[PDB]
Amino acid sequence: SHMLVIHHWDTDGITSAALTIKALGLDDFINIVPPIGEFRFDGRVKKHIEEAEKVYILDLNLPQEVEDVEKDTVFIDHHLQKKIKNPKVRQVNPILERMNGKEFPSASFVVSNHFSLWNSWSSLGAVGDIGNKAFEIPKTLELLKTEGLTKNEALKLVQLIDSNYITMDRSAAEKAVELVLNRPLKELLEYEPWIKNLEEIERTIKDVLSGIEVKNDIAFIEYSSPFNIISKIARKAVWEMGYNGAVVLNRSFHEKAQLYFRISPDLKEKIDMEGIIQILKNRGFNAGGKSEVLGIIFEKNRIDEVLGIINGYLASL
Ligand SMILES: Nc1ncnc2c1ncn2[C@@H]1O[C@H](COP(=O)(O)O)[C@@H](O)[C@H]1O
Repeated sequence: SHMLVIHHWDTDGITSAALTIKALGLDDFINIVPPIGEFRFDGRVKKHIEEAEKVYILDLNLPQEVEDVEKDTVFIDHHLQKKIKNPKVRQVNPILERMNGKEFPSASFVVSNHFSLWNSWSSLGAVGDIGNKAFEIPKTLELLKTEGLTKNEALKLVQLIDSNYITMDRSAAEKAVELVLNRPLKELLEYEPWIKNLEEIERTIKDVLSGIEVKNDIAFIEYSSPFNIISKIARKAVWEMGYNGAVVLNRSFHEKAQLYFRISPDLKEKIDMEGIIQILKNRGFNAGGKSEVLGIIFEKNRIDEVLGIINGYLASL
């Protein structure tokens, strides 16, 4: 009786949701996100699934939860993940399907290719996942050009849209899909509620950047905060400050710990980020990522365990 669209909480997932909603010609939909930084379906998500008729899951590297879905489901993602056995799920992943993953930098590009619907939201998703490197793909700037948007304007839009999930606002992150659907991107650059979020986030990121240390050109950044800034801290440490690797640890993310391990393409060969994921998953950790980035949420008492595993690989550099 309803159309459900579960999607990631960042720009990549929010643009993917808008692209999916537009391509399907939906006039009656429910779009939700799982709890930020929990990487699992909670009660709220599970109830919507039972009520909805068809479900779309976008940019959510959590197959173990999709495996149990008893609805007709299309699962689109670009993370490195395991093949889903559930027959009710139609998995669309241009990594499992063996195709090149550099052709698909973000879920937005995967969704666009899936529906053959290319607009500026396609670009935003790419910028929200690989940042400035998305502009080295000609499709990005060209689509941004139609809407008369500059490089910086899209980078600013990623910060504004991301500002919702960083501030832990499930409702504002979900509503961002309606605003992208119903307002030009260049209008949302003026959207005051997002702007107010971003001012408080930059101010608090500077604090974490002040207490960073370094070894072997690897940045070790430890902090405690309820904001989900761990994604940007790892990027800022590697992408902007130029370090070869960043290990970011949040000790008090809402009664749980949170660690991120991002490397530069230079170390992408020397470090097997895929293997480190499997080792963490085998050990019962809620871990996922890509070939250059690591994300974990776990119990506070396993912080030393996690650090030992990663300092393990870091010791062979
Ligand atoms: N516990 C987890 N389970 C599955 N995927 C994760 C997890 N933690 C982080 N990720 C993914 O890792 C990617 C890298 O984060 P980021 O560098 O901020 O884009 C993100 O797209 C996350 O979705």
